[PDB]
Amino acid sequence: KPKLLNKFDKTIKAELDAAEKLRKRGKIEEAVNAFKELVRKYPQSPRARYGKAQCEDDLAEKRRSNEVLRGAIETYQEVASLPDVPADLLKLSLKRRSDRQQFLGHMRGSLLTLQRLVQLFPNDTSLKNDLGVGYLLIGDNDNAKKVYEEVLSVTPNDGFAKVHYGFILKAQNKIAESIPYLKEGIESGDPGTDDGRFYFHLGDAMQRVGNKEAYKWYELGHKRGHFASVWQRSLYNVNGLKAQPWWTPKETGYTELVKSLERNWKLIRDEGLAVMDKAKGLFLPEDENLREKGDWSQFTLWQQGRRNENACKGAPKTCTLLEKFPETTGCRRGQIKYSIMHPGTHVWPHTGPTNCRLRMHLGLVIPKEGCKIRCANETKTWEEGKVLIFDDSFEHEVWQDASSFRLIFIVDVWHPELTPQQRRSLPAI
Amino acid sequence: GKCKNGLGEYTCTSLEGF
Ligand SMILES: O=C(O)CCC(=O)C(=O)O
Ligand SMILES: [Fe+3]
Repeated sequence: KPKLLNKFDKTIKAELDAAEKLRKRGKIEEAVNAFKELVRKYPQSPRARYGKAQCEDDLAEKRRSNEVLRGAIETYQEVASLPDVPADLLKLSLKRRSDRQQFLGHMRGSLLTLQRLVQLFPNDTSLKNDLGVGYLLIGDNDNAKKVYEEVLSVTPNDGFAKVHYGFILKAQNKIAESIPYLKEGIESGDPGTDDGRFYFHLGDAMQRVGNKEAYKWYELGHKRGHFASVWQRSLYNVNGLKAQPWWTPKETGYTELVKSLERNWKLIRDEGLAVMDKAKGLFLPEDENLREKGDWSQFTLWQQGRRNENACKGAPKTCTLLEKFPETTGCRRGQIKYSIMHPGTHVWPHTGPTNCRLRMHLGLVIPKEGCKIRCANETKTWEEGKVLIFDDSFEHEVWQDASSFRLIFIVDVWHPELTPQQRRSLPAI
Repeated sequence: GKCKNGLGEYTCTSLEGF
């Protein structure tokens, strides 16, 4: 290689090299000071400014400090404001700025930086691809879709753009349309396409249209390290946790919780029925595109280890009962919720995002016929007042063909083999 | 949106730096 030195910078290369050598040798504090001195003496030097930013970046890593990193992010921008900045340096500085803004969770800031990059380098397709990711990270699928449509208009066979366009189409329930983009994108082998998210959604789109090739893609995704197995396809995992579709209470160790749910199941049922009868708007329809058809709604008391205070006003005894069990109330990768499903419902085969939880189901109102749940290769039914336990990281599927409603209580627990240290440090999902 | 029950979002965790 990159050309990072402007005319003046070539005249001070000896000083610039001396400072960078300190950085490369790990003398970060000395390197910071060396580049700070260069920025003082040569305030317009783009290479000196970039060196200062790189040292602040390394220092932020050394001190694990977001504030130090915020300084680097500003200095990376200062490089771009200086006169006569070489094109290669301008791109490197603003790209790293955007990347570090994303690390900090400053997604709107990264977006503005990525927008500037595309304006400065209009023919760089990689930068537009990066802008699309910026929109995806903030949840703006509509603008991300338009970015990848622009990329595919000029480079139709860009595989990064194909898989991401396919991902967006799938999210919008354009299943058939998404398959060729996801498939051709993965097959391109372009950098960024060998990603478990695209294998996950290609196979799922294929399953939804009845394409039996789905599991060849799950097999390949497993062989390439994205899935623990063809059946267990979660992407936010702690490696090595016991992997089994169905669990007994004793196997989980959470026997006191299970005893409490089964001994007190009728109070849990009754509060759920009262909400159905007098506060039915607390049941929210499932909103993750997991239904082929039918009506399925959830009343959530806990999510991400956080109690919903207003919801617990609707099930106060159930919330009081459950507060004695932090193995569920503190499961920041699970929920506690009522789940109602009505006749004519089919839930698509799907997997949850993480192997770090197990999912308990307490039967509350179970019709005598028509309701069942498959996990992996094994299908079961619910019983009123009894707990079933499965690992939702394994593919599972549900049918409701009874002649009345089916109500269960879903209680997520931390995987029993996760230590307290792990349970405290895993990011919430 | 949150990845409550599937993997429908591009990312399922929040970004908070160090
Ligand atoms: O049967 C239900 O209400 C939900 C089934 C399910 O997909 C799950 O519990 O993860
Ligand atoms: Fe599920």
